[PDB]
Amino acid sequence: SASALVCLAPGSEETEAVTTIDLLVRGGIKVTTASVASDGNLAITCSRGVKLLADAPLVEVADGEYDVIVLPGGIKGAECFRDSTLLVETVKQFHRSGRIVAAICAAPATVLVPHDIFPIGNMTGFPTLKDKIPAEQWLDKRVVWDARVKLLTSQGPGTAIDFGLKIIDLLVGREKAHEVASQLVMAAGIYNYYE
Amino acid sequence: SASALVCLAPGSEETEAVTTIDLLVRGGIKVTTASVASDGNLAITCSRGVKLLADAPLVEVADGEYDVIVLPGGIKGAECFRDSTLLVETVKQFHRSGRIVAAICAAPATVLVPHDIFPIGNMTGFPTLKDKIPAEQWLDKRVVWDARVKLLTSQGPGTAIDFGLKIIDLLVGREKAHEVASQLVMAAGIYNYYE
Repeated sequence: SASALVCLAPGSEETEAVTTIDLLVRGGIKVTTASVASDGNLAITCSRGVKLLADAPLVEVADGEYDVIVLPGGIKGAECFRDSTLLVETVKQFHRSGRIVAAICAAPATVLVPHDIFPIGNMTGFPTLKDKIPAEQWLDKRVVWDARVKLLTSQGPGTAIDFGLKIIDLLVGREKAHEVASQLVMAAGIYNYYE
Repeated sequence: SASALVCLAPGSEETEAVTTIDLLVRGGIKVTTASVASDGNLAITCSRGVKLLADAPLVEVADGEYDVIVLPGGIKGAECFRDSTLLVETVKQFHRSGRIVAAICAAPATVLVPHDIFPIGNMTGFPTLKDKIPAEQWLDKRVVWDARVKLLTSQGPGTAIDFGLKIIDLLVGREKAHEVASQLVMAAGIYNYYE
């Protein structure tokens, strides 16, 4: 019954987007993928050339009942998100209606900071873009959850599993996050939610 | 100047396939994705519902000049590979011609073992299918590289980074594998090709 809206744009980082979708589905979360900044076109070419077909254009699903909106990274994809008025207003509406905003890699510095969507929360993002995140908000951690503003952020392609597991934890509970983690053959170092 | 053929089928594990493609492209390797769908369809629905567009049907690219053939997992996609005469003949020709076969998760047990393509050689795969790999060949390692038979295997969605990095090491070398590893924000328990 939990559901997630995953946004995709030309140039989105395909490992970040796809790993997240896969884990959410494994956790029993219903995923809808939406194309952004493509004028309705569902075929999206990602940052390293992987071509994905989205379920719908964002304009058709932005008003749906979702529990979380996910913004993948990739520099060019995040620039498309930043420059889409519909995307920015949808993110603002998710936050004001008490839902979770989840963003990884380039998306925090490129989308959230320029639009002053989260003037107070803690956030992380891709390390070489650290200087784009106000110093008092930056944390250098694989995943950052700020419950005050319901903002989940993470750093890069190699933290996509950490990112997806924390969404599962927040929406359907720690037991399910551990169940999914136990299917993956995760690296040592990544939290598996057993404790 | 290295190149890779990545095979896709209905039910392929999308995190394994996409993470591998992404890392190979970051490493400067040319990637062609080939559909093994029996009717030649290029719009592949993966195991958790992600829709990927392959570049070409396998019959149009199987005789290409590729250094490695990559078989992603996912139990239903691997069954498709197993039951495709062209796929199996192509894997055999890659091996007989001195090239690398790389397989992850369900693909070793489902594709390579029933067809007796590697009667000698160490291999791993998804741990719940360990009993389908002859005991004298099984190792429980994240990645297994047997240079005697040029067989690269790996275990699951969570070892896809380890898998793609080793393909880079073999095709382009340790220096490029470290360069790519350094971009990812990888977890501690994945080898990073630095000493």
